[PDB]
Amino acid sequence: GFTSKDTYLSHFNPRDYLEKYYSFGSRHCAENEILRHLLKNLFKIFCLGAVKGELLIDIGSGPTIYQLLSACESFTEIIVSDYTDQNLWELQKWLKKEPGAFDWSPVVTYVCDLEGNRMKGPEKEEKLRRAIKQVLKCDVTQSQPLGGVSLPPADCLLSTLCLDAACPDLPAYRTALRNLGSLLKPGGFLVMVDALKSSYYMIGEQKFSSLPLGWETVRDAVEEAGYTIEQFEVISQNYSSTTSNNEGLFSLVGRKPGRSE
Ligand SMILES: Nc1ncnc2c1ncn2[C@@H]1O[C@H](CSCC[C@H](N)C(=O)O)[C@@H](O)[C@H]1O
Ligand SMILES: C[n+]1cccc(C(N)=O)c1
Repeated sequence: GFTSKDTYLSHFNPRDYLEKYYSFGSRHCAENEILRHLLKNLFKIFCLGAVKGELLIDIGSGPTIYQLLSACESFTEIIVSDYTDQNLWELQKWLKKEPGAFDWSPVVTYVCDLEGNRMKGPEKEEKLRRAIKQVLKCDVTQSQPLGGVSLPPADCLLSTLCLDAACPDLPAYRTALRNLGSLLKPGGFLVMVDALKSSYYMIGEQKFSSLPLGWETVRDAVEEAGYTIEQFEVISQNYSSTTSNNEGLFSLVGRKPGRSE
């Protein structure tokens, strides 16, 4: 049935994932086009609006940092987290500037271009490394997703391409949303990106399930979780044939309501 979290542990190859989706090279052209659009939207979200603060927690980061490049302009501290241990190790290779770490330069350069070339690649990378304070295990399915570690409430919760993969059905998706809210202060921002109407994605021969949700369904689930949707955009691009069956992606910004009861 739907991919279990133990299948992630035993099947998810971080370096392979990065090469296939985030190399930003001459192949995987559909994946490149989506990446371009994601970077554009994340730039708008984090640089052009009021999504700023002290602490941002990224949920289901996997081995990627593309989703944090504009964010580090607006947040002093970033916590990254994922369920899959090997993803966390891959991330650490890059954070620690190790030989054989994934080459993020073409992505970094693109983001720097988007932001008006106020800094160069090396400076942007240093800024993000400094911003990333913790690399933690997380499980979105749990009432306490970070295992109940003592952390201040976040000003922003970010999650990219995670919830659809981690939730077998809409009731589970609703639960994951509730679980995430436990980490966010009232007035805080929820920034989410995910595939639309996708029931699977591939990493080579390895297949991983996805919950196919249309944009209206995502809207309704987020609103019913209490969030005022401040921004919502659809990315009309599709992943490569046989790589996924998605029809576009979305990005959104929600604000958690003030405390009442
Ligand atoms: N129950 C769960 N809790 C937290 N993360 C989970 C999870 N189940 C799967 N994941 C993670 O969801 C990720 C999907 S791949 C997404 C990676 C990255 N955020 C990007 O934008 O490309 C994987 O890293 C996987 O480890
Ligand atoms: C590229 N990618 C990564 C994670 C999830 C998906 C999807 N839910 O279809 C796609």
